[PDB]
Amino acid sequence: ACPEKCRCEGTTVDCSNQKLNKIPEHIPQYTAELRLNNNEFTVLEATGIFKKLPQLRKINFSNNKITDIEEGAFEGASGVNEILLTSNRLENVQHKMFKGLESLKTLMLRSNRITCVGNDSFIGLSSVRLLSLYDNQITTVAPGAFDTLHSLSTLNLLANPFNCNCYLAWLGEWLRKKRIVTGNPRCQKPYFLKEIPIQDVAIQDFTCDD
Ligand SMILES: *[C@@H]1O[C@H](CO)[C@@H](O)[C@H](O)[C@H]1NC(C)=O
Repeated sequence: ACPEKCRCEGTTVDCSNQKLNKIPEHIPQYTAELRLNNNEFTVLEATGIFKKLPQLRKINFSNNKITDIEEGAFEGASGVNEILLTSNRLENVQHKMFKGLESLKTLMLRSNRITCVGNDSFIGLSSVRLLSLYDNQITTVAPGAFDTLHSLSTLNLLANPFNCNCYLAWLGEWLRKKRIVTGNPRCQKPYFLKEIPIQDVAIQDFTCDD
């Protein structure tokens, strides 16, 4: 039976535009797509309702105002292929956020507020083949931040204020060596390299200034 604020058409449970804080009460066991987008979520809490939703393959959190995800917001979600977090307020990532997503193939993180990627912001997501970081606020990327992601084929870096200082030298190399679609991200600082693709800059000009 359909949860109160939602709409249940086939195997999709739609809980769009409902001014919602918390995931609705009795999500039917059969469900395959849970839509939570366009609500007002602030923080995703540890839930374990995903433990008994073995059919769920997609979850939509687009267009909320999520600042944090607690470890185990996704406990037992071994089935899901894609979670959409596009348009939210995440300020960074930690693998802890995604404990439980054993099969995740798609992670949309587009249009959040992530200021940097960590040497293990994405540890353990060995199955994702598309990760979008488009339109965030990323300044650098620690070395090997991506080495973990063995399945990765499309990584959208575009629309971030990359600082091409000595700290981002390595990303240049990585980009030109890993045959992986990125869109061709461009340097935003320092002034003399603005709007030049990262991968293009000579090893000599990455020079964080003393
Ligand atoms: C990145 O390298 C390892 C691998 O995850 C990690 O333990 C370490 O904290 C990171 N390096 C530094 C210097 O923070």
